[PDB]
Amino acid sequence: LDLYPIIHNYLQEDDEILDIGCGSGKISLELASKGYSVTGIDINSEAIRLAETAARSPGLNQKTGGKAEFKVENASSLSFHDSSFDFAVMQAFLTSVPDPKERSRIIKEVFRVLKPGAYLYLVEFGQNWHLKLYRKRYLHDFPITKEEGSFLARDPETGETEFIAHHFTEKELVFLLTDCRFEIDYFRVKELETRTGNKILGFVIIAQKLLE
Amino acid sequence: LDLYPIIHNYLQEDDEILDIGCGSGKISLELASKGYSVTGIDINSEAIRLAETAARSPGLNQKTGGKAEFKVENASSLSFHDSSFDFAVMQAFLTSVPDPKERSRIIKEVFRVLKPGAYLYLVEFGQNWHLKLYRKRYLHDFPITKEEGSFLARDPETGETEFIAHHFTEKELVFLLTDCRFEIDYFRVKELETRTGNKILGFVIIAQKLLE
Ligand SMILES: [Ca+2]
Ligand SMILES: [Ca+2]
Ligand SMILES: [Ca+2]
Repeated sequence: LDLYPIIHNYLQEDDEILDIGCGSGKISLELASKGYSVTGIDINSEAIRLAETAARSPGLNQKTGGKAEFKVENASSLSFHDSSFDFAVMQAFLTSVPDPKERSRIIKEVFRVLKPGAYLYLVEFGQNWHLKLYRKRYLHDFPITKEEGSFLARDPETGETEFIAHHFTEKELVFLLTDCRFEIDYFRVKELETRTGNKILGFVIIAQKLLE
Repeated sequence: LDLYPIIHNYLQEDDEILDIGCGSGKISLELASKGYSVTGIDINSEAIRLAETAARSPGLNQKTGGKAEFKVENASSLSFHDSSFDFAVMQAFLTSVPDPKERSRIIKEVFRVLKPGAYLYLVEFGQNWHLKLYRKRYLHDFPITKEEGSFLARDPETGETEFIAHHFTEKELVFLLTDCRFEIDYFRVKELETRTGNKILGFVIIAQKLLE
C-alpha cells in the first residue's frame, strides 16, 4: 500500500503531518524523505521501535527539510493538543479497530488534533461482496464477530484466529467522517492490495475539517 | 530461519557452496558476507532477480573473499557438472516439493554435483503430531494431498489454497539421505519458525557424501 499521488495535491510545504497507525514507519519515512515533518503514531512499542530503527538508516532522502518522529499512542486518546497538525494520514488503520464506537472516537480525536480546514488522507478496504470468497468469509464470521464486514484473519497453516479485520461500506465510512464534521473533498474506489496480497476494492478519500 | 552455527564447524575457507532454493538470497548473501563463494539456485526468475538486486547493495560484508552468484535452476535437473561443489545448503526447500519421487531426484542431483566427502547442510520441518492444530491440519488435508504430512497452506482472509507444504518424519528424511549414499554426521531436533511464524519442531542435519 503506497501513498496515492493525490495526496501531493493537498499537502503544503510546511505541513506538520500525523501518520496514525504508522506500523514500522514506511509511510512516515517516505513523507519525511519528501521534505515533510511527520509524527508517526502507533499503539505498540514494537512497531515504534522498528520505526526509529529504520529512521536512523541514511541516504534515503529525495528532499531536504523533512523529519520523522515516532511515538506510542492510543488513537482514541491522543496526548497532542487541539489543532496540533496540518494534515493527517490514516492508511488501512481503522480496519484493525474492531469496535465501531472506538472508530468514531478515533475520528473525533483526529478531528480534534487537526487545525481548522486541515485535510485528512484516508485509505480503507471496502466490503467486497462481489468476490465470492470474501462474501463467504463475511457470512462465515459474522456469527463470531457480530459486526457486518468484520471477519477473522486466520493462520495459513493452522487456521487459528490471528485477528479481527473490518471491511467498510461507503455509507459507513462517509458517515464516520461527516458525523465528526469532515467534508469529503476527494473520493475514489480503487483496487487495493491486502496485507496478504489479495486484490480487493477499497476507498481513497481526502476529507477536510470544517471551519467552526 | 537463520543459519545454525554448527555449519561453521563443517565449512572450510575455500569451499564452493551451492544454496538450493535460495529464494531472494538471504542465506547466500550471508555466506558470501562471511567470505564464501556461493551459488544460489532457485526455480523462479522472480526470486533470482530480487537476489541479484540485493546482491548489489553494498557495505554488507564482515569478511573479504566471498562472492554470490544466482541462477534459475530446476533442482531435479541441475546444469552443473559432477563434483562441482564442496558444500550444499538446503534450508526449508524440500518442504515445498510435493512429489516424494521428485524429492529423491533432487537429493540424487545434490549428491551428483557434490565432490566426494563433501557435506550437505539440511534444515526441514518435522511432522508435529503433538501439536493439536497441526495434527488437525494433517488429518484434514490428507484426503486432498494424498501424502502423509503434506497439507495446504491457505490464504488468511479467504481460505483459498495457496500451496502444498510437506512436513517430514525423521525416518523419511534419514532414508531420503541414506538411500542416496549420504551418511548422517550431525542431527538435532530443534524448534523452528515457519514461513508464517509458527513455532514447530524440525531437524538440523549435516550429511556427508560417501567416498566411492
Ligand atoms: Ca483457514
Ligand atoms: Ca494471497
Ligand atoms: Ca502465526
